[PDB]
Amino acid sequence: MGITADKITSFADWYSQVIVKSEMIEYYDISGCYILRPWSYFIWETIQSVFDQKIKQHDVQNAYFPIFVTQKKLETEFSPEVAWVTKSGKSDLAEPIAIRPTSETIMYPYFAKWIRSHRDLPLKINQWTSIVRWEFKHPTPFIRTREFLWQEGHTAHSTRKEALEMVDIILNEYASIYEDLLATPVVKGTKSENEKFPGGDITKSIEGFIPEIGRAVQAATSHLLGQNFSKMFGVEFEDEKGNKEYAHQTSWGLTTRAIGVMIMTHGDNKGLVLPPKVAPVQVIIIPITEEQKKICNEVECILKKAGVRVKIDDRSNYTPGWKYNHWEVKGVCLRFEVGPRDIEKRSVRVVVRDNMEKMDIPISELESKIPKLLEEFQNRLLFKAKQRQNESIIRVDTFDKVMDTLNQKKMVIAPWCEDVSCEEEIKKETARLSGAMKSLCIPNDQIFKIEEGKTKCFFCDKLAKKFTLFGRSY
Amino acid sequence: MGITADKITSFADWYSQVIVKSEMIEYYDISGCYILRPWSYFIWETIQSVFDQKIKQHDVQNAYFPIFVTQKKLETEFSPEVAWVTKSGKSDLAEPIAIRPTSETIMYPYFAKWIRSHRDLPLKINQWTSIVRWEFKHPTPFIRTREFLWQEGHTAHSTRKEALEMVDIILNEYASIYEDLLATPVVKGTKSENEKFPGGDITKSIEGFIPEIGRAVQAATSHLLGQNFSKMFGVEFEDEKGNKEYAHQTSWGLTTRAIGVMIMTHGDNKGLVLPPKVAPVQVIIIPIQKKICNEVECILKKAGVRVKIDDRSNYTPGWKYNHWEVKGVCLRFEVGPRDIEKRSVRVVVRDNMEKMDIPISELESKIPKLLEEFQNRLLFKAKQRQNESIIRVDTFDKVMDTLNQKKMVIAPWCEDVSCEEEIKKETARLSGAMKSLCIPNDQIFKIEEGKTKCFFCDKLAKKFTLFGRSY
Ligand SMILES: Nc1ncnc2c1ncn2[C@@H]1O[C@H](COP(=O)(O)OP(=O)(O)NP(=O)(O)O)[C@@H](O)[C@H]1O
Ligand SMILES: Nc1ncnc2c1ncn2[C@@H]1O[C@H](COP(=O)(O)OP(=O)(O)NP(=O)(O)O)[C@@H](O)[C@H]1O
Ligand SMILES: O=C(C[C@H]1NCCC[C@@H]1O)Cn1cnc2cc(Br)c(Cl)cc2c1=O
Ligand SMILES: O=C(C[C@H]1NCCC[C@@H]1O)Cn1cnc2cc(Br)c(Cl)cc2c1=O
Ligand SMILES: [Zn+2]
Ligand SMILES: [Zn+2]
Repeated sequence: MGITADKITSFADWYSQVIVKSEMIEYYDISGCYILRPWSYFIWETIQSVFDQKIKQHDVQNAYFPIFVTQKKLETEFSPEVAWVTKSGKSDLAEPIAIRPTSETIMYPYFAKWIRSHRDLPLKINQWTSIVRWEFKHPTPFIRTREFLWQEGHTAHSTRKEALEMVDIILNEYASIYEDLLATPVVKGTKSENEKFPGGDITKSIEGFIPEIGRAVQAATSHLLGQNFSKMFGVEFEDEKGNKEYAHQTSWGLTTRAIGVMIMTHGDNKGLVLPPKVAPVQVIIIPITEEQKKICNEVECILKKAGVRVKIDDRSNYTPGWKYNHWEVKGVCLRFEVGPRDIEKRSVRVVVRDNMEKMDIPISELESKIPKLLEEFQNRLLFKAKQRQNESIIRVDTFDKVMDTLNQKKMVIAPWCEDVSCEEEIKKETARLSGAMKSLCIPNDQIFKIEEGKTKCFFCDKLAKKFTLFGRSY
Repeated sequence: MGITADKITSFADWYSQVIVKSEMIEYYDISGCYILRPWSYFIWETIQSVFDQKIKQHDVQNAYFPIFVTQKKLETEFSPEVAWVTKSGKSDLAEPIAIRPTSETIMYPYFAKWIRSHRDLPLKINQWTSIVRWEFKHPTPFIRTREFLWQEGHTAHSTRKEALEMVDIILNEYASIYEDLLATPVVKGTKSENEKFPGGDITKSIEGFIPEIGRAVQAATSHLLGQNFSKMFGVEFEDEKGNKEYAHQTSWGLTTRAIGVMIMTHGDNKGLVLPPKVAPVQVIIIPIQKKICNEVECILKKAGVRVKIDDRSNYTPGWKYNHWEVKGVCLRFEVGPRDIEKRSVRVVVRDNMEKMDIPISELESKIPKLLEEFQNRLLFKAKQRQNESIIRVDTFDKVMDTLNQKKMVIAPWCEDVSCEEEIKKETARLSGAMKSLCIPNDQIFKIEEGKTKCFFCDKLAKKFTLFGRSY
């Protein structure tokens, strides 16, 4: 089978067939829960190892804290989306316990106990875990699940300056995970006061955007918590002159959401298209079997010494047409066809997945040439998704064009006053008129200028502080 | 602070002090749940990566299935020990859902759907996860916890031969994790009918033993499930001539218990002793000059060795010596003026207290080599202690005396279920219970075919079996 829904006009059906026929996902009989079959789980394992290697270079250490937390401890800080354990076997528990929705209330009482002097700082912890949250919005594979996988990092420092720089380091690593690994463009910025994590001072984030349906997605985040939680839990150290001070904290997380943004970004009407740095198989060799079976395996050896993941499909019970569609659906980058005249010429017929480009390549040039085609594919995918991200951002300086452009499926960049009240009104109005539009982020990179004391909010009557990105959110 | 309990006369207090002062573990306020701080989590990560690479050579693929299961699906195949979610926020759920205690009932309905033809076999799946089980027995860190981490492997094959080959391959990799990585001796064998996993036909395992308290522990396990589960869930394939048959299944798992067994095996009255293949830090460099410390260091990183300097002014050399000893660092380098003058390092070796002077010029070559020697020494001594703890008995008479010397018993046995049941009752009354641990693969001792009798029952013995008190 092939894909029978169109990406642009039947997106939901398209996304569903693509993740099921590729064997990325299976649907389960508890709503919002999804099985990650090997084909998608390989992508998560790759993300794990690249990010892990990065944080190790800034001395983050891995640990594992428990999945349960008591209500006493959870209700020190959100509650209707928490799952509670009340029973073991048939008999009621004397008091209920919560499955972990995040680890602050599990971890921080122990930070208080371990930290006594500036010499115990910095303290940098990370754990890879699963998380449960009882979502009220409708679920969607990867993007919004009841159980998801993530890492959560939690640091403590002696100055604000050192904590803020760790916030920024992590935010850059996250951007690199999306751009360099997943070939998915993202926009770095700061969250408005209405949209930030309420238990912290600042929240930075990366935003991405699915152009076929007009919706922004928050792709990862990184908080300067400051002294908010350190006062709340008693996290304090003796400085050099004997004086107790409250530590300056950060936290940050990234989830399997990443995998879904990537699929929705690169996929087409024939199936998955995958970045070669995360594709479980990059090259599949299909012979049209006598001296064929010797040339196939020579080609395999060559690619394997070179570091390329390659398989041969030499099954007798399938048409070459069937095979072509099977590996296309699974997003294999390169497809080598090997028949009689390919043997006769000592060369391989190549078809490139994302563009349908055909090429013949002598065998003695494979060692050099294939690694280099894979680097080109990786760069072409990021370059195209970025151009489409740019086509989707429209500058507006007043309210009158907004609704026209949200209905073309776009994001808005607009000068803005950043007040909470202003944001709440924008929301009410856009909803009424359509569905609501919210602030996504204030981009770190301001490609457009504020004339000092002349430029107005695009909505309120006040003066603008900066330009800000707005749109409808997944 | 150092260790103020004796391993032999105060084992419980000893084990607790060692894992807390080492900074491996922190106690938490829900019983049976323990935090794994980086010093112990590093050892789990190492286990993960070594086992992962091995199973990949036999084509096992990793996946991740959900944590929840419906009571409908769970009660197709152990009731009082499962944890139930009944509420989100303040509102009751329509129906309760179980946190995963094992994954058969989560995985196998999907195996039934994916498997149609012999061309879809073998199917080989592994997942790394956490598990919850509401234990009734008293908890102990690593050994028996409410939440634990593990891998669970689940396979399906078109013949029993191939499924059994896979059971044995896994059992050998588990033996190798304990022996080659953790320097901890284990005994391979087959579980008795009374002790095997009821859902399957055969269960193999490795058993460890802690000589200081006289108790066996089951270290990992591996089942030939045969066709029992395939019939229960409908896992069938068509052969080459169109005939439907039920697939032949295996499963196997290993948990964070491994870390506990290793700790209890090698640790002494000064603290952790760690196999160098899993020590988070292998060499600590302590100065009593700084160009010379950083030189030794560089030499050791190019060589592939995990090394740190402790150059803190506010602590005495004797405080540092204890600190890194408690934490089980293999090799301690002392660098004073005397040492600096001679272009040599004073070395102190953690398990034997042995002292050496090594020239800086010889470090590239000689430190790896010490670390291999230390790794082998640890396994060698634990093996000798395992042998002293195993006594041949041919009748019931010396059994109790032998259990009360903190030992295991190897004995001729008939292998009946009713025989084992009675052995349990009697040894309990008389002390608590002894049960069968395994029937070793390796049968040192010989059966007189026709003449040799059960040591307890009056029937004929099938072969020699290992019995003892279990953790
Ligand atoms: N249900 C979910 N499924 C998958 N990923 C999620 C889910 N909820 C949040 N995420 C991701 O987790 C990252 C950080 O989590 P967190 O900041 O706690 O989320 P949040 O505040 O609830 N934001 P959001 O869930 O997007 O409204 C987010 O930036 C999302 O990319
Ligand atoms: N509570 C626990 N905590 C940690 N590890 C455990 C626990 N229970 C079992 N294990 C380990 O998990 C492995 C797989 O065990 P499993 O198939 O569940 O058998 P079991 O009958 O539950 N074992 P046991 O707890 O010794 O009676 C065993 O070989 C044990 O080493
Ligand atoms: O989860 C967070 C804040 C941060 N925690 C560390 C990892 C990165 C993450 O952004 C915000 N958050 C999000 N969702 C939640 C859902 C529930 Br239910 C609860 Cl109780 C609490 C929360 C809650 O605190
Ligand atoms: O967990 C098992 C059998 C195997 N499952 C796959 C990994 C290896 C493991 O040995 C046996 N077992 C053990 N403990 C259990 C506890 C509960 Br509670 C339940 Cl419901 C079920 C079980 C249960 O089935
Ligand atoms: Zn305004
Ligand atoms: Zn008998």
